[PDB]
Amino acid sequence: DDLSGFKKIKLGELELFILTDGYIHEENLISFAPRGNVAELKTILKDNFRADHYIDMAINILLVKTKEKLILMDTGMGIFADERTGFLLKSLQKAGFSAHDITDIFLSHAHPDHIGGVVDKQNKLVFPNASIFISKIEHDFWINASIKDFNNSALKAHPERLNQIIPALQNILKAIQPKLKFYDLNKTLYSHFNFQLAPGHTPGLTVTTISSGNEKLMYVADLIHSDVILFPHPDWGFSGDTDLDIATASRKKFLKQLADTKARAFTSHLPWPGLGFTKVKAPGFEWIPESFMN
Ligand SMILES: CCCCCC(=O)N[C@@H](CCO)C(=O)O
Ligand SMILES: [Zn+2]
Ligand SMILES: [Zn+2]
Repeated sequence: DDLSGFKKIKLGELELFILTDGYIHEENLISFAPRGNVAELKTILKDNFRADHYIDMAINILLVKTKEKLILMDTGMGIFADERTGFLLKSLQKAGFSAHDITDIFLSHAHPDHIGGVVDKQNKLVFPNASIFISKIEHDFWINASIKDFNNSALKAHPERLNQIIPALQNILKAIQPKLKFYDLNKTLYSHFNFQLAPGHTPGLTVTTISSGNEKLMYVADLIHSDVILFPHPDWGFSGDTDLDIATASRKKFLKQLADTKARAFTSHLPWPGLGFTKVKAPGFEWIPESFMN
């Protein structure tokens, strides 16, 4: 029952470690893709030799070691964990690190499966030496969030879970205020990191490019939640998108860019280790997972 694990890669002179928090087992395929066709969805799963009665979403986290810094990109379910999640720290330890080694956390967005790990059940910081970065748009959205904000979300069907989650997120944002930093979209951070917004999934979802010399890796976080469904059908959307239309536009924008530039991406929820390339297959895309020897 040990779902912890890691994979070391190199990006130029940088050492990167892919970590897992575990996974999400989603059995509601009707709601998975709000603008999709569930019959067609299930057929796509079967055609790729996947189970057709659930989708498993990974929780892949990126650890970047630079000469001066140790950066964690997202933190998993943490205080929201169930039996299948909350394995980040075990994975970090397997990779050879501990929580106090982390100098900076970059939050792609404030959803529970990304921000849950920044605090423990005593509401103390899990990574006591770490600055925690978030986009100001993302931070301010959740501070001010209310039901009307989800008018173009499938989530509006579910007020029960919104009234549970939103206060919890606000409380986490309150707790991390002493370490809280906001991304600067105009500057390179720590020589290797550049940030841009990809709104829709949440209003301030942030996509991070890691660069070393001419080598680049783009962490697209929750831009897309299924390799075999939402690449060919980006307009089918995802249950957790705050605004389905805006999320679809961001999804098409960055997938198109990855394809056009033949650039490698790292993803939060695609199958392990979440690394791969994107091709245009009009009017959609295809994910080509990276191949490894171990
Ligand atoms: C108040 C927002 C709650 C939605 C959280 C969410 O969609 N989390 C996961 C999906 C978990 O089902 C994700 O976006 O990847
Ligand atoms: Zn999310
Ligand atoms: Zn997520």
